[PDB]
Amino acid sequence: MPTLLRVYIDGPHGMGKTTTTQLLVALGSRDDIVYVPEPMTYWRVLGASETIANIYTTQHRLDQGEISAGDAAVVMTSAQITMGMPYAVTDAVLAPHIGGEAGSSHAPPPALTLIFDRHPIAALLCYPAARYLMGSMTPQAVLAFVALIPPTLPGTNIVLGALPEDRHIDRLAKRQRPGERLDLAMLAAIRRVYGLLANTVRYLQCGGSWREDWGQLSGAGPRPHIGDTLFTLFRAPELLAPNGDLYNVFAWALDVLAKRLRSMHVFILDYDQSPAGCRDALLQLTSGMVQTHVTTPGSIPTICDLARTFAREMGEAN
Amino acid sequence: KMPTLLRVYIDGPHGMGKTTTTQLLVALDIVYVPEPRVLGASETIANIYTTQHRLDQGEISAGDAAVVMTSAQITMGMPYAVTDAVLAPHIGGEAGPPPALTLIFDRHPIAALLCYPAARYLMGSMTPQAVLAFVALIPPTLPGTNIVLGALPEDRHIDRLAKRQRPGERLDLAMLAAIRRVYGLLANTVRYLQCGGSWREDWGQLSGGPRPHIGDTLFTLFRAPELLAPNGDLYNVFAWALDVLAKRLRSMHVFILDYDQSPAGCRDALLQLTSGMVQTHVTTPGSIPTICDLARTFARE
Ligand SMILES: Cc1cn([C@H]2C[C@H](O)[C@@H](COP(=O)(O)OP(=O)(O)OP(=O)(O)OP(=O)(O)OP(=O)(O)OC[C@H]3O[C@@H](n4cnc5c(N)ncnc54)[C@H](O)[C@@H]3O)O2)c(=O)[nH]c1=O
Ligand SMILES: Cc1cn([C@H]2C[C@H](O)[C@@H](CO)O2)c(=O)[nH]c1=O
Repeated sequence: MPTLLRVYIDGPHGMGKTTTTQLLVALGSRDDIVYVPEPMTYWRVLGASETIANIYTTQHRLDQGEISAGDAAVVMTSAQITMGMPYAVTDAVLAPHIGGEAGSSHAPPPALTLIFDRHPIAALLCYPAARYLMGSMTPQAVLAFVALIPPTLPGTNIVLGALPEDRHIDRLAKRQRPGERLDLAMLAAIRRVYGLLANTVRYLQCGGSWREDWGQLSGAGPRPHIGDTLFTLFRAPELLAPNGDLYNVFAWALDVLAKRLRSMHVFILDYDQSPAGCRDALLQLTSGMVQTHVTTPGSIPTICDLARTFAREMGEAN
Repeated sequence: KMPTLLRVYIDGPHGMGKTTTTQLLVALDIVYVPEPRVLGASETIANIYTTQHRLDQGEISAGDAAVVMTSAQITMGMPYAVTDAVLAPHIGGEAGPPPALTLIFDRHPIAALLCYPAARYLMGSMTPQAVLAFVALIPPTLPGTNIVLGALPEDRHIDRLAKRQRPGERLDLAMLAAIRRVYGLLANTVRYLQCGGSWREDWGQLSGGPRPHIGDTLFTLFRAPELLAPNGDLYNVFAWALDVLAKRLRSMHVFILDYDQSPAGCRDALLQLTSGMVQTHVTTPGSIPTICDLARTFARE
């Protein structure tokens, strides 16, 4: 009955997302805005040892032809499960607290705002999809992940980043992070997937039916072409039955994708500015966003305790 | 009122007579959603059994086995996970007239997302962190989730596994004991939770009304040192995964099928078990039509 605003800031790495969310949270209150960070200590210590290094080394060895596609795929798939775990778990313990649409739009101020560094679909859809484009994951495994994306509840606000390629390359080339290797092909792949993601949500919200438009696959705003959405990635010989039809297991995975993305509220944040500019731009975007009621009166303190515990335990140390 | 649905998941360890029994019962408003290789996967089952063998011989490391088992389990789970995800919107609340439709499933998503991963953990070929990642991905347990688990003396179970060719499989008695133990602990866990058990309250009992001892549930598996801080406490991320486990399993209705009899008796036993199973309503008048459409299309492949 108190209201909740949830805001997931996501998109390609290297844009300044992590900075922007911290600056926003810093704008004060503490008792009514909390940050759920990238679970770096999960990735690097708790779930497995140095998963980030494992990911970039695995692609490097593939690129150098030191390991096969199949061997790259099993390492990448398994690493991506480690990557997604904290997100999946958080979403699962949060879900029963989330009630109906409240409004924000002409509604009062949230009793609590949670700013997430990334949504579950980052590790369950977007990075797996980019790794597919990089030759280190199979499309079957990507759809296996899709089938496991948790139900999208009301008030799922996703903020995705925009940045010119040239500035983004520059931002990545300056960035130094344990185990990451500078890979401009992966950059291109991940930028593309998140572009497709934005288009997919618009497509679905404009009443798009991927089954209606499937034959059109070949090679804010108006309705996008299915070829500009994520559906375009899954018209691949490995998934096609002896008749050009998608095997039913795969077509159902795409139905799930549509059911998971359609309910999302997407916003685009311009990262081509100062850290404080990015913060205030984000601030403006939030005022209009969809809030929800929570399901119990003790829901707010519990959610707050969850977020702070998560941050302390899995947020970057040292 | 919307028509009623009965969902029945035939699960438990492989090699007990699952498929035979189900095929027999169906051969008589009743539809079988059978086992999915599935859609052209490079025999995952072969790689699973080969990997464990290579591990047991010291040909590959624990870590190497772990990446294969984790990737493999994702592949094995997909058919069940996708089936569950598309059916879910059609499932309404608990009802209690005969069901307009009975769906018999070959397995529940927990087999690939919990039970087999946990058995591989016991076999040293999966990390407990990966097992808890699969747990975190178990779909919310819907109303009327009836799961049938098998009872079979181990020696007869061994005979049954040996009775028929299984391409890619190796008869592994340690794995057989592991999957049997896991399913045994699954049944005890459901009873523990239905009896009001709180793993957080009982956790201290692993270090030394009526319900199973926590030591006889799935919770005992997760006292794994990989999951613990230097002071012995479970990390919150893993503890939250266990809260999730509790919420996934408590709602399930478990029925035990004695497989230690003739195929006819097994069929009959299974039918006997349905009288106590929980039915639900569907959500739309068109639901039954589309579910039968979804089960038919699933059947072709
Ligand atoms: C889901 C999952 C599976 N697996 C592994 C386990 C398996 O090794 C393999 C396939 O797993 P499956 O569950 O899809 O199917 P299967 O293991 O092939 O076998 P099932 O368990 O589906 O059925 P059964 O093996 O019981 O099938 P059935 O052929 O009926 O029984 C075996 C033999 O017993 C006889 N039989 C059947 N009923 C009998 C009875 N009442 N009395 C005496 N004999 C009986 C039959 O004639 C047959 O010879 O993959 C994983 O590693 N990870 C996973 O997540
Ligand atoms: C969330 C996520 C991040 N990453 C990478 C890209 C960035 O280099 C780093 C994010 O901090 O980890 C993945 O490879 N997979 C994922 O699922």
